[PDB]
Amino acid sequence: ENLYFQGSAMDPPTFTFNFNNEPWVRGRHETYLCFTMEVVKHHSPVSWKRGVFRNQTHCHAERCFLSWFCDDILSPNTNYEVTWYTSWSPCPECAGEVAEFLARHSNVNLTIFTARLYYFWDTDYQEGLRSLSQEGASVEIMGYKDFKYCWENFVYNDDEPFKPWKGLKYNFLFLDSKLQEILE
DNA sequence: ATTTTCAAC
Ligand SMILES: C[As](C)(=O)[O-]
Ligand SMILES: [Zn+2]
Repeated sequence: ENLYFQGSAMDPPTFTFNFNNEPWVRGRHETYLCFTMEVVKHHSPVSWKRGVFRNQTHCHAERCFLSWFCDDILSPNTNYEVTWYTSWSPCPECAGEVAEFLARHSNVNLTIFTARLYYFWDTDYQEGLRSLSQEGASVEIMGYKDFKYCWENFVYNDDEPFKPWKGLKYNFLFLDSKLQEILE
């Protein structure tokens, strides 16, 4: 049915390590893009896809998604509601590529939730996030409900509830403030 | 378990 999953789900320790939202965490070299997609076609039942992309034919996760979407998914006369949950926000090359992809495809609507802001203090990365926002993508910080959603849908949770870590809300508030300063 | 965000010299 609509249970189609692209890629592999994370084990719990991989999720907890990668989606930790301390603004300056060390040793998180991977980029995880979880996604859900609503496929809306006028005379068909609405269908759903979800999955997980990582880095690397070499490719950052955001580009891996776009390349898979264009090559395997994107159809005529179909609307797409896409939500991303990324562990790191995009680099400027990825941000520019996603922005240009969205300009090319009016039928695709993208919402980006991000656990952390990658190089938020660098103006080239700020510009990248700004251009993403200006081309119609809503960029947001992952909060409690978003981490809980990912735990439920992209993790081998083994029916255990999401356990939020200490500092999750404080970190969210710091990051959301920095994001609003960037998008101003 | 008052079932892990917040409880802040
Ligand atoms: C967060 As990246 C370095 O895959 O654009
Ligand atoms: Zn990139």
